[PDB]
Amino acid sequence: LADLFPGFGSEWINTSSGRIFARVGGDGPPLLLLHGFPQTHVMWHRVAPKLAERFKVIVADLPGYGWSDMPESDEQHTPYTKRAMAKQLIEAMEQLGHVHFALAGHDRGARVSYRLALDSPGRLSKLAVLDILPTYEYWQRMNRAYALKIYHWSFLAQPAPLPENLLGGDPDFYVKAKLASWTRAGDLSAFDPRAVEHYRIAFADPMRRHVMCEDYRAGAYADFEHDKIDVEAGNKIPVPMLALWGASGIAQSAATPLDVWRKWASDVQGAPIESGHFLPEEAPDQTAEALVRFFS
Amino acid sequence: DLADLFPGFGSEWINTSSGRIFARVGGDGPPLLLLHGFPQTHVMWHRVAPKLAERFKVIVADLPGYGWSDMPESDEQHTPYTKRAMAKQLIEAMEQLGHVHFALAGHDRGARVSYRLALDSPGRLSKLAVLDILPTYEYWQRMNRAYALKIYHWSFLAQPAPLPENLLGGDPDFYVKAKLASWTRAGDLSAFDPRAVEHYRIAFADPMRRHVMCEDYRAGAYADFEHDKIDVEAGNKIPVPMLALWGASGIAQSAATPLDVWRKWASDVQGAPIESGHFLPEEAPDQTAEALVRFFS
Repeated sequence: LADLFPGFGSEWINTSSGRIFARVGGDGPPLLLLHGFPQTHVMWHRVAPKLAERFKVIVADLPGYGWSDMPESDEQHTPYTKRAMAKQLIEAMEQLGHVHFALAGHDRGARVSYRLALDSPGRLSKLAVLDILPTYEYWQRMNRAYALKIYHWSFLAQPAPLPENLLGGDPDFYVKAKLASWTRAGDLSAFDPRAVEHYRIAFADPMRRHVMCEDYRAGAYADFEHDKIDVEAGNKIPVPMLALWGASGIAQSAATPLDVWRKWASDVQGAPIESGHFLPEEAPDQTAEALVRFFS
Repeated sequence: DLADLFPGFGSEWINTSSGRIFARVGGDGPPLLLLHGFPQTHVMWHRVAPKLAERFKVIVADLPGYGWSDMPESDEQHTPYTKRAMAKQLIEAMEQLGHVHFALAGHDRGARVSYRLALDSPGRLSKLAVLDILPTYEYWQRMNRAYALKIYHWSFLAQPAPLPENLLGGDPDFYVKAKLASWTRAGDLSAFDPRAVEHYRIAFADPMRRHVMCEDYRAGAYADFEHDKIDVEAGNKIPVPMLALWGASGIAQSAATPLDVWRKWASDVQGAPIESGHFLPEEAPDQTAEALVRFFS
């Protein structure tokens, strides 16, 4: 597997829920970058060097993903709920002396990020979320058109071992299909082949695949419930937030993203990027510039 | 080896312009066509067809593309596997037997053929029974988080090929057994005859058969939904006397009852819950058979 972060260090961070793997480079204010599905920390490899000129950049594998440890799940999918993931990454950052930090997340990692900002807003200086709406909003918009577009939200949340057994026959096909289907071009041309290999190797482990399903199970159940409480209680993210989304991404397929986030966040600014779902790889310079400007 | 679960029924290959329909045929009297759904074949009627065959000429058909029926070549609109096209093909098949006016009971996908047949060609039916469904339009119109999780396969199997085909290939025996078990009241395979399960497992083992099923669900997401919408909008109702049966823990039921739904779609509908999961003729064969004989007699 290639090293896609030349000059970045590597850290194995112990937490109460297992080790978090991260690449660390740069200097300045701490900035935690979180990937999503079906990727690993290396999806940031085109944006992180730009960010490292101005920030101390911590590029972490989510709990259970990549090279982070995989806590054993349970019937409520607890360690893979975004609430638990957020708490574990807070501990990880505390291990490095970062009790107040900026955070950008993509996809699942963006869900960890906004839940972190709802649960523990005093930990964040600023927050950026890339190509998502809150989990609640997706489920509340789950009509025929959206159920067909993000079918995997309900497929991967089926009880174990149904998705796991199906994914196990040809894992390579499914991870490449998901990467391709969500890009603007609809193929793998936007990705560094070395990055794809990272994603494919991670997906080839059945325990990693199970964790991803647990993530999606949490996404259908506990994550939705946590979000529901906040939206119905009128709880808003108080941290200044940036919402970036791909013109051809997932978030815009169910609503106008800024309008949605303004219901969730008191101080949110937003921009589309001509891109599919994978903004830091499909539009690295555009994304990096938006992030550098926002966090500066 | 596959068990004969209809002792005393003949086996017919019925030619149509779209391919052969396989059927078991037994009994004498007025014709009654029985249609199965997914992931099954005609053998799902094996516990109720003998009781029906006491009073009717019972034709137990594999749906086009399913079981031993031929598989017409699909197209980008999944036309042969739209319920409109399946209904037309089954009408042709019954015509080959001289049945232009018949009774019809369908379960699952076969019930969707059945009510589309009733909307498109109600003059062909004396009476109609649908088992544990609501119209396709109603499922998609109800689509929310709860329904999306419960009938996830409606959107999973409708994904563009080869995605569901490739995934189903990952463990087909598990998938078909998982669908059978998860939709019963018991939650396991104990309601089924093991010889019937073998029929279902073998049919599901064929990748071409699995592709057909995906074509059926693709139709269900697209053309079938559009055909239903036209009837909702036009206010077209089924005018054939109709029975809607559903499982206490089947599919069609939420806290709103399938009968209230079907009365929007049908002018003359009676209905009854059966203590059963989705697979009424196998989980609850005596109760299902009684309801059907009473209605059709």
